[PDB]
Amino acid sequence: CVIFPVEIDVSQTIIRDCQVDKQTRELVYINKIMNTQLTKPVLMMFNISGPIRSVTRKNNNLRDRIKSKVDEQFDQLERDYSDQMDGFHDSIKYFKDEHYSVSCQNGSVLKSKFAKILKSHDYTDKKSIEAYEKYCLPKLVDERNDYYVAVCVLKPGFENGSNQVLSFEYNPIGNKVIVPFAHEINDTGLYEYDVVAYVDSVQFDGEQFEEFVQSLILPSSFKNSEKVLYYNEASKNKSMIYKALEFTTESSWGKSEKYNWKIFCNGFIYDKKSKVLYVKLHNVTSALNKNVILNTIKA
Amino acid sequence: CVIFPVEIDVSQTIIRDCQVDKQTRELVYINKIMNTQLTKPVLMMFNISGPIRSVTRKNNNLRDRIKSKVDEQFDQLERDYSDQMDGFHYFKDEHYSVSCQNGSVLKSKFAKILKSHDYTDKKSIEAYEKYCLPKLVDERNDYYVAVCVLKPGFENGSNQVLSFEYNPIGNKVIVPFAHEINDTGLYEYDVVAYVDSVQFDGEQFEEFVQSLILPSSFKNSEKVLYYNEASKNKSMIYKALEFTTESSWGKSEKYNWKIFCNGFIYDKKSKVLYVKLHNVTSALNKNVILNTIKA
Repeated sequence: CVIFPVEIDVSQTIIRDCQVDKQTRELVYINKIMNTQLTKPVLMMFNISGPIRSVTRKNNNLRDRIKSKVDEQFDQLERDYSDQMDGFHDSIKYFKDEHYSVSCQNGSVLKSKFAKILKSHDYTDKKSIEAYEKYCLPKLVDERNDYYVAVCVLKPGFENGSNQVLSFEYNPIGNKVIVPFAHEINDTGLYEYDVVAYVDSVQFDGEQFEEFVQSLILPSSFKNSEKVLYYNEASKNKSMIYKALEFTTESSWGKSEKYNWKIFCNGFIYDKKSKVLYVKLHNVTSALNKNVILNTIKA
Repeated sequence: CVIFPVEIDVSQTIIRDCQVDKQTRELVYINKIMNTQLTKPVLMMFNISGPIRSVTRKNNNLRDRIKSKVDEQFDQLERDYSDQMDGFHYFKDEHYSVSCQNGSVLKSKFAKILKSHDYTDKKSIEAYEKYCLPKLVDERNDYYVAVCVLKPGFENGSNQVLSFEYNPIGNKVIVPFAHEINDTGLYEYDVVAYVDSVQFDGEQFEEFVQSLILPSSFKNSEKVLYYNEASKNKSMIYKALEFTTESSWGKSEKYNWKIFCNGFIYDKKSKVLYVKLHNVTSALNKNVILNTIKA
């Protein structure tokens, strides 16, 4: 998530983190990188709540199943009265998934090991090393280094249109899980997000979710009267904290019987019964650049 | 489907049957002839729900778009852990000659049709009337018959294609899966079809899927599971081959595979039927017959 070199353009990040057993959890992390030049590797790093133990291999369809599952929780919040975008389109699966090379650093040793790490990847100039320490290191360590760091390397020859993927099991320190939403720092202070996540065996944190959702800026539909609404709702077994873009259009089938659109819902949907968290931050921007940190279920 | 000489070999059948207007439908039928040593023409025939009105032509490689649409629906049902590289590891499409005949006329003039294409001997003729004709004429309906001729010297690396518009009689659509009869009583299928504007027939699908024998992965843990699930905007009736592999070498990691998904996927919203019967065998040798949507 904290990506280096800092130029690098990414989108469509998909994440899944599930309890494997009482002391193991698995992180599946998928994204799509846009650069073609790149002669050196992409070093993507991010915080996790415990040491990595082994990498896993998932089936070729997991990616779309994660995304489909997240989307079907949010669709339920929307009211999209348009069937235009229609006719699925002739794009075909063709590019094979690329795999990041994974290693792990205890948060406590990263500051003393980072330059060594860049060097093993042929990044030796002062320019690159200072960029990393200025824009990346800070999103990976804080004087209270109790969390770990996943170091993901992407060899440079990868094919543009590929999904870059990785998955591994780790051992959470103290019933914590870190969903790696944070990005490397940038000069403007505004960050763009485009990610969905599925995380199970987790406790609800209404306040952390409110803070994240209130900070979100949604995409505009460019209609005259659009308004952004903020929701902090609870149904039978779900808690929903999100924003939605809403507006009105006159009835084509009735007279003054208007249509109340409710689209681009982004936020957090928590299933109180399954203990599952669904997150969607699709094309939204925010000044908050942080991970979501939760407590796992205890027994 | 109903191919003569009864001894020819075919694979990769791609079917697309769509409503063109209120009274008209178009059938696109693609396959591949394997035999390379042919002198006397391939005669493929099958029932359609009404008379053909125009034989048509499509852009080259329409074949790939139809197959990708059906593949996309079934691929979603799978859990494959394979390492398949990036796509590729020539030939324009060849074309069948198409004409039409009703039940009645074929039953008595089939002999003639045969001779007309070099099939003069009593051997060929009795074989057609024994293996082919019974899959084409039924005394309980009228049904017309598409007559497709593939001329010798065609390319095998090419696809053999045909397409035409026809006027369905009685609001019906016949999806041409049935093959010529053979003595083993088992039928191998290798076809995908996209059929729009049709009503769901849950029972006809269940029966056809239950009869399927799936290909194997030669695994000790493989089993065939039957699925009849919904999305209540999507209905999936199919069989899948499931198995587990593991290699406690690295770490005790287990992969749960679910592949070779074959059957019927009906989109209850768009009224579209996706059918996949790829390398499956069955005792049933029958077309699928449905009702067109009446808007």
